[PDB]
Amino acid sequence: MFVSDFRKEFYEVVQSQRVLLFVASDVDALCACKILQALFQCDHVQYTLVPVSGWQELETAFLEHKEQFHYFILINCGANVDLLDILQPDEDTIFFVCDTHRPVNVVNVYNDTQIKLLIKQDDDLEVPAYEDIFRTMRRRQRREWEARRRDILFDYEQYEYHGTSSAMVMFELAWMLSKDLNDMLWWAIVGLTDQWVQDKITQMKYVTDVGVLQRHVSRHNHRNEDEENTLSVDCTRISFEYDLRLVLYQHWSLHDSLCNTSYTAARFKLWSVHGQKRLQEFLADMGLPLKQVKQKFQAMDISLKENLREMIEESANKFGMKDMRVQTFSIHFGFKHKFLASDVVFATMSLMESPEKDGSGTDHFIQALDSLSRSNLDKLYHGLELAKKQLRATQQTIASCLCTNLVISQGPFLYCSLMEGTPDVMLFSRPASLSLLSKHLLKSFVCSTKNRRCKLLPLVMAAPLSMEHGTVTVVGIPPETDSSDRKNFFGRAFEKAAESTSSRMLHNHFDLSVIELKAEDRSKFLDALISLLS
Amino acid sequence: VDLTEPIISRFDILCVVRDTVDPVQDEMLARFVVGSHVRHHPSYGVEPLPQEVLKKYIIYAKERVHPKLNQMDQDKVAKMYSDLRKESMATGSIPITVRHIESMIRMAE
Amino acid sequence: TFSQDYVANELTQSFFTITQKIQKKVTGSRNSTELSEMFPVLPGSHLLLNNPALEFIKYVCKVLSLDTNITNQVNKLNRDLLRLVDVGEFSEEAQFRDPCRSYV
Repeated sequence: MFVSDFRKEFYEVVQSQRVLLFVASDVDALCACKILQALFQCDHVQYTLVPVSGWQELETAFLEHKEQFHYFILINCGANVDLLDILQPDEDTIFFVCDTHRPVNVVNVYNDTQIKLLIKQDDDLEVPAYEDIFRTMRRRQRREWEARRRDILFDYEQYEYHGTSSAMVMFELAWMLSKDLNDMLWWAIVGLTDQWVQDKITQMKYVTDVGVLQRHVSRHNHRNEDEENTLSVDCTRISFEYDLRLVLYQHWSLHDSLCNTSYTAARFKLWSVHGQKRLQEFLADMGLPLKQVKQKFQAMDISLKENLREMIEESANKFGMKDMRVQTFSIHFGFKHKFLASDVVFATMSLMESPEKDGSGTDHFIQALDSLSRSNLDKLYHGLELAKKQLRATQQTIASCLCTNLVISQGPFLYCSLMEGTPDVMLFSRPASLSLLSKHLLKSFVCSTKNRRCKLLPLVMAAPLSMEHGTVTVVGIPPETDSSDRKNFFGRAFEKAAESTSSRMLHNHFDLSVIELKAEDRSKFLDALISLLS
Repeated sequence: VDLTEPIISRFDILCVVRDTVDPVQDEMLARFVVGSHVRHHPSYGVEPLPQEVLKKYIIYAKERVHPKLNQMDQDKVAKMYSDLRKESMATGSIPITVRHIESMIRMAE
Repeated sequence: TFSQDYVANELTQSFFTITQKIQKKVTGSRNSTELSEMFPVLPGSHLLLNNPALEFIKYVCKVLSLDTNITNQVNKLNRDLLRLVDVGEFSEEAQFRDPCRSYV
């Protein structure tokens, strides 16, 4: 059931109790965890925090901790499955679920005692009515009703997508409690920007949520500040920006930013040998010297920078890149620390999905979670360096795929596969980084190919995962049209193929459109996918 | 040859050209040579490029293109090198050292 | 002497067809927990047999490579059907070894 008021029916309940946070491995989950940690630390709520990277380790952690905790909070996990069946809880536990995944499972919706959904009722939700889903001529009509149930429930469960950011939900809770600090607002901004960077939401919804956050930014910017009374440089200042879509461009050279941003790399076709001359034509049209463009942005001459954003937009419009600007936010504090929300997103994401083998994925979660606090600015800057490396590896992998023509149109969907031992495959073995790679590669492919047919197809990408057990990670991506609503069917198409072929499919990641598959079964799995999508 | 192993091993490609008698090849070679002397007066099957086009092609291929090796089926080349070393030790015809492996990578590129 | 080549051509057709058939069947057997479980066990067994079409090709090609000195068509059949299986030549799984540890 949906929690109507977060303050009354969730926070004031768990405020008196020991609580267990299960937190998923993504930047929005991390930001929601930071906000909720801050509230609990204000109120001396003795919580325990456990990272979980998948369903099986969530089940393991719950089996470990179910004896000692009666109140659980799941951040960016649980809403899209039957948690009662998955975890098999005791009759009197409570699971609060703050999760962006949609559609919410009908058992989660209509469970009225144990599952409590911290989900805004005004999200994109169309739940079927209870009587349509739950309980001679009489039994004939019973069977007819069951057939109608199967039809309706397939129509409900078909398309998976994402709702409002969990960080924004927790910030609204903090605002209702009136314990909303400026760093909490920054964490909310970073969660929404994580959704936008990973393309989990439409541009319309992102602009609407930015419009929501602008008012909170104005309120915080007038708590103790106006045009004639101003604070120390120590204090944090969040500012609304109509900034550039380039990635990390204030922390490395504008050349590296243009080369390693997905949009401009795809448009200029910089994987190709000819694309560098297109980029040089763009820079010459702007009138920026190449030495300045290749110099680091902080060391670039200041006479080039104070109208650079509108210069970029003006040149991009006549080059056909009609939307180089983006509505975003920045944070300043001290004399020299300045970050865009995209910069913090990429740094934290890289700290999570780092290619380092030392430690473990939970240690990398811990590094990412530490980097979001300003007591660990060294960790944030290290994450920025790792993000530069990750972006470069992404472009090299895209270039390899397109140059070798690994992307082949398998009728209903394009298909690509990474190969074991090839460069950076270990970096992209992790499902989140693989999803980002597949999205960037699909944009690059759509800009590359001249066929009108290929510009509309979705894409399925495979990569090696295991040799001790011999498996691969497979992801499904929707088409990259500007008309797209950012919903995909691959979460259900994969399991329909898997059950049609009786394939050894394992379903550990929280997104249904990412799976693990035995390397032998991929042939018949793909055959079933072509047969299914038709 | 009268050269020694350190200099012999530094040459990736090592060619022997012989001038043995073979009448049909001699006739074809003679016709080609006399035809060349006719063609260049002051006035295989596949056809070549013009040399201007070849020069432009060469400089483009050298400066604007950079091959990158993803895989090369390591077992094949490793076994080849191992028994090439065996036969070189057997006959003494040519030292093989380790440079021939890297010559394989260079020639592929 | 010369009929070796004729039977080699007949095998170039039939061996291909048979390997396709057993490949499609055995990889479609849904009861296979692992295809290594498919193989029988005898007191001489030691090899980690894994993918029955490959073992089939290896054993057939061993007997063909030794029942005639004309190994050229047998090596061509190896390079054909191993590539049909998409297993690489010169890998260790492509090499024959005696499945029986004989002891007298």
